[PDB]
Amino acid sequence: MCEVKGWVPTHRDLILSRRAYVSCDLTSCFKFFIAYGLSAEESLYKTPIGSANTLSTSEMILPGRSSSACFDGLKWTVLVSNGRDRNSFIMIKYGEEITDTFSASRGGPLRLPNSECICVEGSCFVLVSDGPNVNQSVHRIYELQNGTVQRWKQLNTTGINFEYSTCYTINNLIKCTGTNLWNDAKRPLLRFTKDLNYQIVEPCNGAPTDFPRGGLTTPSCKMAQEKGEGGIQGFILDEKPAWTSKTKTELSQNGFVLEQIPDGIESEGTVSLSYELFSNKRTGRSGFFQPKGECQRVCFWLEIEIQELSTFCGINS
Ligand SMILES: *[C@@H]1O[C@H](CO[C@@H]2O[C@@H](C)[C@@H](O)[C@@H](O)[C@@H]2O)[C@@H](O[C@@H]2O[C@H](CO)[C@@H](O)[C@H](O)[C@H]2NC(C)=O)[C@H](O[C@H]2O[C@@H](C)[C@@H](O)[C@@H](O)[C@@H]2O)[C@H]1NC(C)=O
Ligand SMILES: *[C@@H]1O[C@H](CO)[C@@H](O)[C@H](O)[C@H]1NC(C)=O
Ligand SMILES: *[C@@H]1O[C@H](CO)[C@@H](O)[C@H](O)[C@H]1NC(C)=O
Ligand SMILES: [Ca+2]
Repeated sequence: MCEVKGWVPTHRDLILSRRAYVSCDLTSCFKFFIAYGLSAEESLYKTPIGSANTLSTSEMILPGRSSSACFDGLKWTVLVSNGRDRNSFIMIKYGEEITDTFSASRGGPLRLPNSECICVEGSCFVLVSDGPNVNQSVHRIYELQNGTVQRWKQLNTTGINFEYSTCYTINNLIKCTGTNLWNDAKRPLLRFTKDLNYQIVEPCNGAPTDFPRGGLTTPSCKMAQEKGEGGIQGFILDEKPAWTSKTKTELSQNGFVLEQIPDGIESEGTVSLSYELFSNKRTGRSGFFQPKGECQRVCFWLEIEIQELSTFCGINS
């Protein structure tokens, strides 16, 4: 059908930025990011993908410290979190209007994933996390329409933590990669549908892809507990073939390696093809985005160190 058989690069008064990601409308793609100062408060800004982030090129959206954004074919849905603890909240804008809010249920802070949310046939889906401790975190999928919350589903994530969710959609399934900041150096995976049925699975190989992490181990569908605490946003293309991604080694954030696994992420993890990128550059967060115009496209963004996003897109059938 539409196997991803490789990846190619597609993009290579300054505002200081963190938690950036990419999202696209029908013609163009944007960097959404949290601006926290000037190369001489915290607010979601947006900039055309070809430009540097600067007061002249970047557009302020709303105050906040995490975010998500997605285009539904008609208008932008944007979410930001702000406030603290039990008074932490998320606000949502649809086009130019603020359309909804909700507050923390489990002690806060409310946290958005800092990757694009996923719109399918006018509904948009976003993962929201809550809870003050990574060892007792709560995660919900919120379904939106026109920037208004229609419903949500809290997930059973007992025994894991699922932060920094980065998601894509193929064939009206939505698939997200999580970062476990508590007790796993492998990345938890989420699969869900427009009806909010879902499955959470663990990679069954022996090569953890979080940073920090331990060394390689025997393949199994067990969690990789060694150096499981902490983590950084990243992605796994959860298809057949699957593709994993990680720093070159567990000792350094240099480099970025992509590995193709034809039998999928729940198999023993035999690699058929690998890439090595950015060999002597420090790399950071990574996540999915999907441009909008046969097979559905999938791309990824990656922080590189002065710290900028590069983007790569998948080549299909
Ligand atoms: C809530 O989920 C937990 C853990 O489920 C496992 O990890 C999840 C993140 C997800 O990936 C699931 O697909 C995984 O199974 C589950 O507890 C686990 O249940 C399995 C058996 O179904 C056990 O083998 C496993 O030891 C257990 N893990 C832990 C950490 O407790 C919960 O289901 C269950 O509660 C436990 C205490 C058992 O009594 C079990 O019979 C009961 O169904 C699940 N809670 C609910 C209400 O479904
Ligand atoms: C959860 O982690 C926190 C932070 O380190 C710790 O204070 C607490 O004891 C842990 N709680 C449980 C249930 O183990
Ligand atoms: C969303 O706006 C559309 C216009 O595209 C309208 O037809 C629809 O009823 C709205 N849906 C909700 C849930 O408000
Ligand atoms: Ca981890």
